Amino acid sequence: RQQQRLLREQRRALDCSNLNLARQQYLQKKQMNTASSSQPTEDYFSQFNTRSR
Amino acid sequence: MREIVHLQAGQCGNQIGAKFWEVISDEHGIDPTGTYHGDSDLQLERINVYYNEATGGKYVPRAVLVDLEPGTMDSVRSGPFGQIFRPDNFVFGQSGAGNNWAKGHYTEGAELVDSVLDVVRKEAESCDCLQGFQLTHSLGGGTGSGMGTLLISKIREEYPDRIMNTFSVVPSPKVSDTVVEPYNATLSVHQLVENTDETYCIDNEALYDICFRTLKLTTPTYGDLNHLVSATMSGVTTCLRFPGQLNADLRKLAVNMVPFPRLHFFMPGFAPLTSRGSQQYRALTVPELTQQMFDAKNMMAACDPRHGRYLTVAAVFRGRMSMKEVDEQMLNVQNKNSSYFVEWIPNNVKTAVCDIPPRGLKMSATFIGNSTAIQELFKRISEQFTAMFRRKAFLHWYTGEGMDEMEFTEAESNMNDLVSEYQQYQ
Repeated sequence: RQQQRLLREQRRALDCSNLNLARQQYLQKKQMNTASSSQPTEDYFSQFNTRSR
Repeated sequence: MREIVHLQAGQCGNQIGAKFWEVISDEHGIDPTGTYHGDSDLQLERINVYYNEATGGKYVPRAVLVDLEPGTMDSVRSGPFGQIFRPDNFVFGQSGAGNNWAKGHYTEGAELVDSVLDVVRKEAESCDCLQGFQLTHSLGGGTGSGMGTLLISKIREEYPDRIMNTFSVVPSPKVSDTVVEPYNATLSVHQLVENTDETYCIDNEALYDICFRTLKLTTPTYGDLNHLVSATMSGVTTCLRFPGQLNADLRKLAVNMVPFPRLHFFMPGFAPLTSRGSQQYRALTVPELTQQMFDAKNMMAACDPRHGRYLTVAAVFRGRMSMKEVDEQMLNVQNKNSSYFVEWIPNNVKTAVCDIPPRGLKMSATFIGNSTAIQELFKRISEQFTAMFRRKAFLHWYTGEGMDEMEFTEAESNMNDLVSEYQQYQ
């Protein structure tokens, strides 16, 4: 009976561990999603004004 | 250790070469006097591909500057970046070529080709493993097309196994500014076909067509066409200088592109071109580069690839991206339409990915397509060469330099075979 209680406790501890792992992975992908898609600054616009030929 | 020696000739050559070196220097953090003022460290890691070394942290480019008059060498030295070029690298005559092919090729250029060949042999013997050369010239001129095909014939007999790349500006007949332009262009394509490993065909009409339509510039100028050419001249060499997840140098892009040795005329295109007004309406992703990379209103040649069949296709990406979204869009464009893609090649598209994006953008791309629809550029030159030549229109300017009429005859039949070498795959 005590070994069955120990098995239940070990499963609960592992479940809390990957719960906290799930939270930090959610924050990791939430700052992953904002860093791919691109926007052009004024440095992309300023070169097409220069040059008069 | 994979150096590239840059050569350019003519007013068209030295006005693209002046703007190209403005783009590389910004991308490696070089000031207008030659001192490194960057912020990261990967800019300084492989600077020797394009730049030499001097005293006190001064990087002078490996570029050679050729003209037949001193009138366009002074607008190079009086620009913003004119003080970074080594003064010995300017090689210039005293009387011009006069929009004549033969003076560039026999009379005035033959006494000058042995002075440039001293300069390029000084710099090719200072590289540990020279990757190849480049040219940037004009076929509608006298020293770009006459002497520029005399260096190519003389370089390829001395360094024959390297890469000989060109960015030729072929003439356009809708916006044409020289009467004797069909004579220069016909006599040069006969010389490009056997002596270049690659050749990118650029038309000035198809560069005006982008600034009016895509970039919405109300005043396009030659200083703004030279930035479209220079942006795709550095997009093909971006994996020799920066690390990536799938590299591609110049030789790898020629293995997967030319199936037969005489079929090497490409058509460039640059992906994220955006106006000032329509800037905020676009979320630039991998799907929104491959819709503009492949569009027929984007090609830098005045020929439509909806009339032909893509033999092979390149794609060179920049920016930190995902290799699955890049790879599913190249498969997607092949499978929707199988009339425009040839059948004896089962996968036509070659992909490469770099990591360091250009200045001011966070993602970019480059298209290098090998189309059968480039034959409508040589046929349209050759209907105006033989409209003139049956009457012998302007021929006394050329035969009086020491030519023959057979040189016009042999360089007309040999270019009409390149039409009928492409004509058997469409």
